[PDB]
Amino acid sequence: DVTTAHSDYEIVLEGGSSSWGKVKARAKVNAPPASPLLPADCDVKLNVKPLDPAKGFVRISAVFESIVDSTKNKLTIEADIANETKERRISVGEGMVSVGDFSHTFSFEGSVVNLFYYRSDAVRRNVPNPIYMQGRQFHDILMKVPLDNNDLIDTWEGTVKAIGSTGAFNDWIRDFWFIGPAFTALNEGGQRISRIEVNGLNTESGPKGPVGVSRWRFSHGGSGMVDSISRWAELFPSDKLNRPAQVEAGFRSDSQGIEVKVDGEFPGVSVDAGGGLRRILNHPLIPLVHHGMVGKFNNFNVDAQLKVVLPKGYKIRYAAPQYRSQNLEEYRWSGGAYARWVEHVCKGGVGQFEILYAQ
Amino acid sequence: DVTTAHSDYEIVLEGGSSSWGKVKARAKVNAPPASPLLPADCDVKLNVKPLDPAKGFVRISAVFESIVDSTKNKLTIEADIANETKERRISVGEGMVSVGDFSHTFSFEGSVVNLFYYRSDAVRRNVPNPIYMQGRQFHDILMKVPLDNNDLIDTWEGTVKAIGSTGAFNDWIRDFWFIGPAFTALNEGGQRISRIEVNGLNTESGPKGPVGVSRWRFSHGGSGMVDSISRWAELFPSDKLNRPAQVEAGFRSDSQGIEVKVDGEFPGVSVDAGGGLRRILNHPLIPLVHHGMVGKFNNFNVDAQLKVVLPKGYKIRYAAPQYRSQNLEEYRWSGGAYARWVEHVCKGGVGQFEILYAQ
Amino acid sequence: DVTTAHSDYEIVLEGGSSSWGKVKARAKVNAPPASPLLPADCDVKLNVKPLDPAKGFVRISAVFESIVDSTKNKLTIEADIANETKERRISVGEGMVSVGDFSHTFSFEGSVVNLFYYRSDAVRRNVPNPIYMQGRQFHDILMKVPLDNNDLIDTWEGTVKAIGSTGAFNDWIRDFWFIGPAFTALNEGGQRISRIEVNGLNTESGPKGPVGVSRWRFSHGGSGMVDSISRWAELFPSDKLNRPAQVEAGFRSDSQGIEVKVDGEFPGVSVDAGGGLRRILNHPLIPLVHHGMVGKFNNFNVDAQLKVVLPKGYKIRYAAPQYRSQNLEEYRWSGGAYARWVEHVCKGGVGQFEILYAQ
Ligand code: BCL
Ligand code: BCL
Ligand code: BCL
Ligand code: BCL
Ligand code: BCL
Ligand code: BCL
Ligand SMILES: [Mg+2]
Repeated sequence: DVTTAHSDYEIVLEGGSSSWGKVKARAKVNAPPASPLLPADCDVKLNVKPLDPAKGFVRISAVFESIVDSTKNKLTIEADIANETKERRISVGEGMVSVGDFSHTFSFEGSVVNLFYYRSDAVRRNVPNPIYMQGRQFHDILMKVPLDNNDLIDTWEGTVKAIGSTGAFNDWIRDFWFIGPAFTALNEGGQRISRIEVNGLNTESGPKGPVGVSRWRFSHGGSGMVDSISRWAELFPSDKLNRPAQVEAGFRSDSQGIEVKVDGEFPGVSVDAGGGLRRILNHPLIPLVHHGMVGKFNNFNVDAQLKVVLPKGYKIRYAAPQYRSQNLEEYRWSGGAYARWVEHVCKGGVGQFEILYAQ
Repeated sequence: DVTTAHSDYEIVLEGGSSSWGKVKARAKVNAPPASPLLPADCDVKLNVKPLDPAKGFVRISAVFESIVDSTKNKLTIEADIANETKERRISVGEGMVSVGDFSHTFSFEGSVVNLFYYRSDAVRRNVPNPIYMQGRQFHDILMKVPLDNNDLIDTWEGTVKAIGSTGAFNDWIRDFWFIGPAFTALNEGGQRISRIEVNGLNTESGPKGPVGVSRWRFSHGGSGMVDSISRWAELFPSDKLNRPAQVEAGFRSDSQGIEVKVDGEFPGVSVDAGGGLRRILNHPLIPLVHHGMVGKFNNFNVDAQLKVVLPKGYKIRYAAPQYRSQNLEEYRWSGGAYARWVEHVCKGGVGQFEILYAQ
Repeated sequence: DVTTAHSDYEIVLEGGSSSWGKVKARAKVNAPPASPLLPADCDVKLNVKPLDPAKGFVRISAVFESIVDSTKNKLTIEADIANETKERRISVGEGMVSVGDFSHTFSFEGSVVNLFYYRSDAVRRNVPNPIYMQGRQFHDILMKVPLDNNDLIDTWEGTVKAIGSTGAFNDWIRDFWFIGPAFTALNEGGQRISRIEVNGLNTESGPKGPVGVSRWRFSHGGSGMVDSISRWAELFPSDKLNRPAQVEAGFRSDSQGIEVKVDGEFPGVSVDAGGGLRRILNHPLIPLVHHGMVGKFNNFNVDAQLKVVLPKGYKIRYAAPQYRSQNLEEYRWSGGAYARWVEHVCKGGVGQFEILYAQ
């Protein structure tokens, strides 16, 4: 037996200053996942449609479905979201969660204010492609859940009794919130979750059955690698959504290994690089930092290939690890310095791999 | 030179709902330990006897002996311990420490209260084999040490003067307490040690010589992987100790490598799995998480084998990584997906490897 | 393609209880750095001269020059520094920073008080070569920067407005201060940076242009591996600087790999070991702990050799990983247990490799 990682990644780019792209991925490794419960199979579906361009609103949906050991899980969430200002963004929404025989629903309203610690022009003009951006991000959340199970009233009253009876509740809550190795992953990425504030508890804010209502804030700090904070605008290109976008991702896994597929189509794949050039967006760092926590437990060979198809007439002007071949606007990366880049990022490395291209 | 890990693990299971088992292990790797002082040789002996079944009391002993670089160390501790309630457990005890020419003794009384943050029945019934359990655990400690060296009065007065003269003492103490990489290992496992409280300092609580007396509390939180908090009941099967149990473990190590042997016999090895099945208990996560911090520094081949001997007539119904062979109730795991599991766990992975069996 | 690490390290030792030595290193690996911006090329120059032996003063200089992606960076700092007491040390100094079209200058005065949490004699006498030393270190800093750009007045007023307007400023500042993975590296090494105090803000403390003036303190704790705290005296051998010392180090790097050279000459290389023996100083732990965070992302072979040249007549009495050869006072380590030690330390291991020698 030998442990090999087989992957194929594909990127097909829309033309113009359309930043749109199709992304496809297939991956196979015969190594165990680091889930203490297995088998672990999961499918995710994300869609997003322009709702009101002019007020900036987008309607986004997410369906998470999985089976763990044997337990069937489901979570959906659909929400309306828009930029109010450069740092203030707002949301109203709804969803449901389910695990085996249990389900509940929920609705919410939420604001999020993203603040960079500094905004120097001596930085702006001297660093062409900046990466690290330190900042802190402020969530303000109104959420409601119908209390229609009796598990829900039990957890409600357990919590209501926990608050007010403890006082280190907005501190210790993080122990519960960031379950398992999620806790550890906070510091791995230079991420800090502040203590919460509870600004109220209401019963019953909804005429149907009893409804449990939470008014709470938290804050999260990042030292620079946290894409949520560092890449606040970019990660939400409402402005480029001229039509509905979508991604389907899935994995199957067990003691024998991991299989994953990805298919999607969405803006943000390429960005203006300055100077008539464009690039594939900078690799977000959290995916690589957090997968790093699992990627080092078995030695593997890399059988990996990337294909990039540029729009018609476009040429690559520069590529970090260089490509192996080209055939009109199709470029392919395989072995050599690219296989070493793939080994590197799978294990936690964030070494830059850059592709700039122009007509 | 090539770096190989040679190991053999053996598990012989007592019948019935006896959860008792014999555990044996031998391990060899020709890679250096990550101790900044070497050679590093250590032997540990643990025993435990039923003292008063009816009041739940157990008498447990531990002897740690080591030699580091050249320094001879010894620590023993024997204590009486029992479950008072489901979360409150109590202890009274004594021991000694020694390093070269230095020794001191000590006696103690201690309570520990283990609290889960939540207890939902929607979880209980829908997840057959749950792993992550978030909680917090409260130590309340009366300890006494005879001040019979003058190193002991020096450390006493140094400490007495440190307290009261500092005020961030119950915070900074963690810097001293979790020496070296032990500090780091706290966050690795989703573990938090809260600040201490000091509830008094007494002289001299003992008629013989002067006696230094500390009344202090601390708290520790875990996000789910902390077996101490997550597996509170299980890790202390007083109820299954119908006779004295024991474990002898040892390692020899240096710049040339690591050798380890383990022999023991104790309850808790198998558990009822529900449905007439039993399993080997879930792998505790802290051993794997903390050994992970050292297991990634040299590449190695795996020459590893597990033998499980079931009681007479019992069959394995399921095994994660499957076994290679069987001969009556002896099952053996070697190479393939098992060697990959062993590589994985030695390096920090916690991928589930499950064995369920029944008559 | 195969990934190999090629290195050569050389140590030439001055005789007597001169602790002086020449250190040379060359390293090559064809693996990518974990910098999200590449190419990344950097040169560093450190010098140090006795200024006033009798008052213990040393004059030290540092020049950091780099190019990242395409951005040209420079930082120099020269300072006068001396031991006042065993734990209090003082500094006065100056420098400049520059990035592209931007530069500023600065002058400073600073004290640093290094405190060990404990000083037991039962430790001192029983552990011949102690490593872990827990402690905390207190910086007290007066710094001034001419406000001669308008980027500098902009950052000044932005900061002045940030202080006083926020209140969790001396907490959140760490998010900004420890940019990127630097934050994470704090906990990796058992290192804690406390909140700051701001003891004043002054304008304009300098007759020329406007001058921004900061009076601030911070504290840092280490659990034992932090060489700054654990090896406070040793890391600053002012007493052994009978002449000017120096080190030139440099690396070139990109998607293709990493190249590094080092040349220097300075005291502190060997230490009295007790018993007529001397050793190469204990490996500092932070270099190895922090490089560990990058060293595990690509598999590699080791083609490494260490040469040690002892002074004339000196013999090695003991070496951890043993040497392969000797020719008069030249000793060479290659392959076997040494290549495994090199793999180990490059990946984060701190396993002791010891060399003791005497006449
Ligand atoms: C995830 C890392 C950050 C974070 C990320 C930020 C960011 C960034 C945003 C929010 C915003 C939201 N966050 Mg938040 N926030 C986090 C912590 C949480 C927690 C929690 C209990 O821990 C809560 C309650 C909230 C909830 C809030 C809401 C008030 C708000 C809208 C959520 C939503 O519409 O769902 C989203 C629906 C999903 C479940 C999809 C999630 C999948 C994401 C993570 C992956 C994106 C896929 C991308 C790579 C592919 C795009 C293609 C698709 C076709 C679109 N956040 C952590 C600390 N938060 C949004 C906002 O500003 O609204 C005001 C927003 O832009
Ligand atoms: C280790 C991880 C947790 C923790 C684990 C918990 C748990 C769980 C328990 C205690 C309990 C105790 N803890 Mg505690 N507690 C920790 C921190 C410490 C520290 C410290 C200075 O940091 C202190 C003072 C205390 C001390 C206290 C005592 C008041 C009490 C009884 C100790 C004892 O009898 O020794 C024990 C004797 C030894 C030295 C043996 C230790 C070896 C252990 C760790 C390995 C078990 C071996 C097992 C795999 C094999 C079993 C076979 C044998 C034949 C039995 N804990 C950390 C944070 N603590 C017990 C209690 O509740 O009493 C009231 C208890 O069940
Ligand atoms: C680096 C890890 C520690 C730390 C290390 C300690 C130690 C130890 C010392 C100081 C001291 C100083 N620290 Mg400090 N301190 C740190 C955080 C910082 C920060 C910050 C903004 O984070 C600040 C403002 C300060 C600044 C201060 C100054 C007040 C003071 C003198 C600095 C100096 O002359 O530069 C130094 C010039 C350079 C830029 C060179 C730096 C390169 C170093 C790190 C490598 C040494 C090379 C060695 C291996 C080779 C020697 C050969 C040469 C020929 C000499 N420290 C962190 C937490 N600090 C000194 C003091 O006590 O003065 C009162 C001192 O001895
Ligand atoms: C509340 C969640 C936020 C969200 C938070 C984030 C965060 C965080 C990130 C992005 C990132 C991206 N987002 Mg966004 N962003 C939002 C939704 C917007 C909308 C929109 C108009 O609604 C669009 C089109 C996009 C699209 C963009 C892309 C520019 C970028 C993905 C680059 C890529 O090649 O992915 C490649 C596609 C894949 C390889 C993965 C596809 C797999 C699917 C399943 C994603 C699942 C994520 C998984 C880890 C689950 C986390 C969910 C939680 C558990 C709930 N975002 C919503 C509002 N987005 C990433 C980025 O690079 O930004 C700089 C990034 O880190
Ligand atoms: C105060 C310490 C606690 C203790 C705390 C813990 C903790 C924590 C754990 C256990 C675990 C176990 N404990 Mg207990 N538990 C206590 C004592 C009880 C008693 C008893 C009746 O006295 C018994 C019989 C057991 C036995 C049980 C087993 C169910 C389980 C081991 C499974 C195994 O296959 O190990 C296999 C045997 C080995 C592979 C190792 C044998 C090696 C010896 C030397 C153990 C040394 C540990 C080492 C890391 C040193 C730490 C000591 C500190 C530095 C002081 N415990 C005492 C009261 N126990 C583990 C578990 O899986 O629980 C879910 C676990 O994490
Ligand atoms: C303010 C900074 C401090 C400094 C802080 C430290 C720290 C911290 C350490 C040392 C270490 C050393 N210091 Mg000192 N020390 C100071 C300056 C003194 C002076 C002096 C008389 O001025 C001298 C001669 C020395 C020399 C000594 C040596 C005993 C020892 C290096 C052993 C070695 O073989 O290196 C081998 C040489 C190399 C392999 C590396 C040479 C490369 C150059 C470029 C160093 C760059 C470091 C790099 C990581 C950049 C960090 C700088 C910041 C970003 C600003 N120090 C100043 C006052 N020094 C190390 C040690 O082992 O101590 C126990 C150590 O960890
Ligand atoms: Mg880590």
